[PDB]
Amino acid sequence: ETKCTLKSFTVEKGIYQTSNFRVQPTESIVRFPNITNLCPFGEVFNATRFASVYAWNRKRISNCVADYSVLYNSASFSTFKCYGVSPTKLNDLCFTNVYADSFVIRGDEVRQIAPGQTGKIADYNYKLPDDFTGCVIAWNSNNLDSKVGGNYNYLYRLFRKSNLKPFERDISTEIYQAGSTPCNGVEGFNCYFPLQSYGFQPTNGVGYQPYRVVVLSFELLHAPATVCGPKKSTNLVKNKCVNFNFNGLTGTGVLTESNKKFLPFQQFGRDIADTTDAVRDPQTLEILDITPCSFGGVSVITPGTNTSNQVAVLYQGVNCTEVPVYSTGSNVFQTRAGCLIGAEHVNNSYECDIPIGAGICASYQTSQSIIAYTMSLGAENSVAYSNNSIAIPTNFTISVTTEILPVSMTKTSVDCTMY
Amino acid sequence: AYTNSFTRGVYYPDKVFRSSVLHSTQDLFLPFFSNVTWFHAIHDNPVLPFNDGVYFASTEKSNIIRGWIFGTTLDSKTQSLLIVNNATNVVIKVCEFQFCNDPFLGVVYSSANNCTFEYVSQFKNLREFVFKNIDGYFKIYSKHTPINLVRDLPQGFSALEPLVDLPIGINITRFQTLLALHAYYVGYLQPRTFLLKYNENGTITDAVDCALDPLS
Amino acid sequence: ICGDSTECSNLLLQYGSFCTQLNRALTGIAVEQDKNTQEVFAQVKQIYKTPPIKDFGGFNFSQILPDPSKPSKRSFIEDLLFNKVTLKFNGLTVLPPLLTDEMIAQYTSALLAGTITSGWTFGAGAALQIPFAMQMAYRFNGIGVTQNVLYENQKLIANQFNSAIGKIQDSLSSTASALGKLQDVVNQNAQALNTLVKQLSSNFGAISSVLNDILSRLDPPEAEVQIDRLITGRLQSLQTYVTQQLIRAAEIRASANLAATKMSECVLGQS
Amino acid sequence: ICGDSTECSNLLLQYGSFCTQLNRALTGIAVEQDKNTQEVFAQVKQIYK
Amino acid sequence: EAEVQIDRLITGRLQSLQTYVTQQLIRAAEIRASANLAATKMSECVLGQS
Ligand SMILES: *[C@@H]1O[C@H](CO)[C@@H](O[C@@H]2O[C@H](CO)[C@@H](O[C@@H]3O[C@H](CO)[C@@H](O)[C@H](O)[C@@H]3O)[C@H](O)[C@H]2NC(C)=O)[C@H](O)[C@H]1NC(C)=O
Ligand SMILES: *[C@@H]1O[C@H](CO)[C@@H](O[C@@H]2O[C@H](CO)[C@@H](O)[C@H](O)[C@H]2NC(C)=O)[C@H](O)[C@H]1NC(C)=O
Ligand SMILES: *[C@@H]1O[C@H](CO)[C@@H](O[C@@H]2O[C@H](CO)[C@@H](O)[C@H](O)[C@H]2NC(C)=O)[C@H](O)[C@H]1NC(C)=O
Ligand SMILES: *[C@@H]1O[C@H](CO)[C@@H](O[C@@H]2O[C@H](CO)[C@@H](O)[C@H](O)[C@H]2NC(C)=O)[C@H](O)[C@H]1NC(C)=O
Ligand SMILES: *[C@@H]1O[C@H](CO)[C@@H](O[C@@H]2O[C@H](CO)[C@@H](O)[C@H](O)[C@H]2NC(C)=O)[C@H](O)[C@H]1NC(C)=O
Ligand SMILES: *[C@@H]1O[C@H](CO)[C@@H](O[C@@H]2O[C@H](CO)[C@@H](O)[C@H](O)[C@H]2NC(C)=O)[C@H](O)[C@H]1NC(C)=O
Ligand SMILES: *[C@@H]1O[C@H](CO)[C@@H](O[C@@H]2O[C@H](CO)[C@@H](O)[C@H](O)[C@H]2NC(C)=O)[C@H](O)[C@H]1NC(C)=O
Ligand SMILES: *[C@@H]1O[C@H](CO)[C@@H](O)[C@H](O)[C@H]1NC(C)=O
Ligand SMILES: *[C@@H]1O[C@H](CO)[C@@H](O)[C@H](O)[C@H]1NC(C)=O
Ligand SMILES: *[C@@H]1O[C@H](CO)[C@@H](O)[C@H](O)[C@H]1NC(C)=O
Ligand SMILES: *[C@@H]1O[C@H](CO)[C@@H](O)[C@H](O)[C@H]1NC(C)=O
Repeated sequence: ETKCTLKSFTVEKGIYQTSNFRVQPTESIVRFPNITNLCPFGEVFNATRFASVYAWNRKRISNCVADYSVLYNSASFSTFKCYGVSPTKLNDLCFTNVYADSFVIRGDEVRQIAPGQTGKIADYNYKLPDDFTGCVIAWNSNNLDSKVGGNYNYLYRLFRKSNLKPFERDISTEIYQAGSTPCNGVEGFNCYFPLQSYGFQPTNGVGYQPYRVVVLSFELLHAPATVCGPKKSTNLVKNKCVNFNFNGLTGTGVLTESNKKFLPFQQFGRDIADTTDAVRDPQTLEILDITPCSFGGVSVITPGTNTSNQVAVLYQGVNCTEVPVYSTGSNVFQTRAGCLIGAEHVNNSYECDIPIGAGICASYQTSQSIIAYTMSLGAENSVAYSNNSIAIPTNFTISVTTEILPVSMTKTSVDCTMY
Repeated sequence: AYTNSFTRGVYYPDKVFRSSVLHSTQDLFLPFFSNVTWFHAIHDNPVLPFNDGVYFASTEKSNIIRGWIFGTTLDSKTQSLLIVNNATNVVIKVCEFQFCNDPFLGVVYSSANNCTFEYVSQFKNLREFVFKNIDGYFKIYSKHTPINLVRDLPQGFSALEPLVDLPIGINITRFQTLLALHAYYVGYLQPRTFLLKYNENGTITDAVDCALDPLS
Repeated sequence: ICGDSTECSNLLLQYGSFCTQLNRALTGIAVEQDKNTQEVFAQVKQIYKTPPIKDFGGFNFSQILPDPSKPSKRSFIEDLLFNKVTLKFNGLTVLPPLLTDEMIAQYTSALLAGTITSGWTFGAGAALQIPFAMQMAYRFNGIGVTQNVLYENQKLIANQFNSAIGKIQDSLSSTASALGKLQDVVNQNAQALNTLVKQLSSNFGAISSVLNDILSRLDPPEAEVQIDRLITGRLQSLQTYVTQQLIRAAEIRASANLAATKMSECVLGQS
Repeated sequence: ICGDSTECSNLLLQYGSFCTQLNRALTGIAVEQDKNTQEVFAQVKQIYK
Repeated sequence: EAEVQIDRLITGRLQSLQTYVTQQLIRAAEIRASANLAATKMSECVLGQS
């Protein structure tokens, strides 16, 4: 690696900086707010009574969490369909408001609840606009509605049978003027009687047995969403380099116990430059502290290609209880500037050859090995100072020394258009 | 009647804990040394324009100042907000209610036309509030702890914390207080720059304006 | 400038080999600072020790000499100076100096003991012992005042010296704001690094300053343009920071050279 | 780089905070020049005639 | 589109050249300081006695 970075086939004695290392992340943890109050959906899809098709019940559901997985993965409903979005993703979708329309119809009419459909139900009873529909669910009512004896209790707004000519076999018209009277409309002397009935006889046949149909529509972009689905929950891990979203805000680091105290309305603390430092988890309502995962450049101490072919590896500024040859086997020495492997530590002290940092350096100079020692500031002596003693030299020497100084460098001219 | 607001109206802008840090914020606040329209409504309930949030203060220790009506038409044409107190339950209705000459309430309803949302929640005491409506979110602050720095005037330094927050998404430009059938200040907020000094525990202890004086 | 993102590295690898230039410049200036400290302080080839018993003709050097009581063996003025002035997130690391503080203190103590006991003779060879009064006589001869003056006024000069050193100790202890230059250097370094790390969260004309979201919300055809804008902005900021650091390093080099000249001339001799 | 405009001013503050250190460097240079002149010439305490 | 491509190439090469020029200027200043020191040493220690 040193030869690669330097781009040469030979290297001299010294310390070189080749690359850097970074502790890789681990398993992830995902969190959200603790619990949301469940709306009473069983009063809608599993009520004891329903409404007629010409007076289908409409209700509003909002400001809670909706779990569509339980009603979607349970095969207790005859017909299940959804438009625009796959049902399995409704547990991860957010909407403004939800509208539920419930009624009871015959078995054959269940196919007529869709945008762009036609019929007695579509034109007079349940007018679905030509737009995306949330989800249509239907189930057989022969077990509770018809079998108990309710074979005539449902009425349907067909038409007035008043102002149509024989255009085809079925005399069906859209001119429904009357019907405001709660007595199915009075045509003076009961000339016309709209709102015919259903023959929900259980033994007549499954073709027109009672069927409960509920249609769910969702309000989009009219206001910020208030209803969402059940979100996936997992546990937490400590003292590991972990990536997370942790109830909304992403982050990679190591968790630890914290000492900070929050006011009852904060969410997370920081120090500077939008760097989160402490966070609180809604499920546990506890504060934890975040520390960035360790990293740093590596370095190689080498005595030169000529002398030997062995090197020592120094990791900078990392407590190397877990760094992972020169990964775990070789001898380790923890300094104030990281830790080094491949070189032994002796207690002696000599002159300094290859500087490292924190007052120590490594070489082989005072057997075919690299030793790291604490440098010595020099020799040691004490001069016997006394108030009536002097020392006078008696001989002299003349010495010649050399000093070197640069005074110039090359003159280079570069064109602008040419380059 | 007019009054001078010494140093009132500083609130926690967001939900970020901090410690021993000087932070500069650029938001809507009540400027230092401003004019507050002191009212003495004892034996009036004028309708006042909203204009992007209002500061409110009161010192009555009884059940008289209960509700607030918000809107821009005050008719069944467009939905309006009613926020009334009941001493046991705070009911908030954003449905449509028709005009009212002078409401009488306290322990007015016209109809529930196009009703689409409803919500339910839970030296005297210096009631202080700040009402904001921005990007479809309606925020109400509060401070119910009184500080008697001076008497008959609201002097002292305190911070305000959020209580509720609603995704109503409605356009309101006008409001009106409430009484029953038989001394609350007002202030308007401006887009100012402030410098806040947080304590060691994370509480505001000092504020400085940036558009008041060369020293500032 | 990438924040652990693969496509960011894929885009970045086509801009050239600038990172080698940046790392080379920073390593060069760091090595140069190490050489600066080494050339300023490493002026003696021994470590002398003062005799246990002290009688310097009446002078009193107790406040200047190192104290064995302190574990760091630092004198009183050193403690006052250290207590007077007071000062690794996303790839911004700080390396420790080669010479720890204790070694610097030992160098200063050796220099001071050598200049007390021997005079200026240890700046040209082997240290030669000499009584203190007969050294002050030479230093007075050096400025034109005959040596006859010193020997007849020794007690007065000793009292003057002691009183002056006491007054300067009191002035340093009480009056602050006399150490402006070092505080300014530290503040400049910290402020430059802090503004560099503050620059990270600017929009730079892109859609957002968070890279993971901008990748997760878009597709390559325009995410390429957005990421390119962010990369070029961040690279420009980093280059500006490096240039400023180079200028400051040159200035500090000039100051350190002047200090080395003063230390070599006014301590190991007489100016 | 804007010349009494609003759109340019809005676009400028989005690029970061370069101008702070630009102005800081220029002011430091000016202070240094004043210090240079004063230190070069102010070398006496009294005024002689 | 050739104009766009040449724009990109030109801006890149301009940045590289600017960086090179700045580095050259810094190095020249430092070398000039060293040359002044050498001139002082030569004038003082060779033509006289220190
Ligand atoms: C906020 O104030 C604005 C006034 O600028 C109100 O916006 C207007 O609301 C009406 C409601 O009837 C909109 O008319 C409708 O527009 C839709 C198209 O989305 C159209 O299909 C309908 O037939 C009807 O014409 C009008 O476009 C809209 N104008 C603007 C500029 O948004 C708004 O009502 C106020 N907010 C609330 C919560 O009331
Ligand atoms: C919030 O989540 C927790 C953990 O899933 C639920 O368990 C309670 O946790 C709190 C600590 O936050 C403990 O003091 C309680 O004793 C726990 N309860 C039980 C039964 O073990 C807690 O129920 C959740 N809160 C709500 C309102 O659902
Ligand atoms: C590197 O981290 C280890 C922890 O794995 C440190 O070990 C410490 O050892 C002492 C001795 O028993 C304990 O009292 C400490 O509690 C340990 N530290 C922790 C954080 O648990 C080790 O000291 C660290 N290395 C350096 C140089 O600090
Ligand atoms: C002058 O006298 C001094 C003191 O007696 C000598 O210093 C001692 O020299 C011996 C010779 O080996 C050493 O063993 C002692 O350790 C020295 N004393 C101290 C305190 O270091 C000194 O050597 C004499 N001068 C000469 C030229 O010999
Ligand atoms: C001072 O030292 C020099 C050497 O450094 C001495 O000269 C040496 O003397 C011996 C004995 O006469 C000869 O064998 C050597 O060849 C001489 N050296 C040289 C380089 O010529 C000189 O004697 C010493 N001074 C005194 C007074 O003894
Ligand atoms: C911060 O909050 C604490 C407790 O919420 C306040 O009380 C201090 O609590 C610590 C921890 O027990 C004690 O050591 C202190 O003596 C307490 N202080 C007092 C005045 O009683 C504390 O006052 C708050 N403020 C600060 C600045 O810490
Ligand atoms: C040198 O000066 C120091 C100043 O601290 C003297 O130390 C004080 O000496 C006086 C009287 O000798 C004592 O009362 C003080 O208690 C000493 N200071 C401390 C901190 O203990 C020292 O005595 C002087 N030395 C000489 C030889 O005069
Ligand atoms: C009510 O829920 C139960 C639970 O699965 C289901 O078996 C039953 O069929 C539901 N009732 C109706 C009428 O669908
Ligand atoms: C190694 O050093 C020896 C002694 O200096 C020399 O003769 C030899 O040429 C060197 N070889 C290399 C490859 O540097
Ligand atoms: C330092 O000296 C002690 C004393 O014997 C010894 O045990 C220790 O091994 C020495 N240090 C090293 C690195 O060998
Ligand atoms: C209002 O308060 C009264 C008495 O305090 C109580 O009976 C009533 O239920 C409350 N209103 C609501 C909506 O809870």
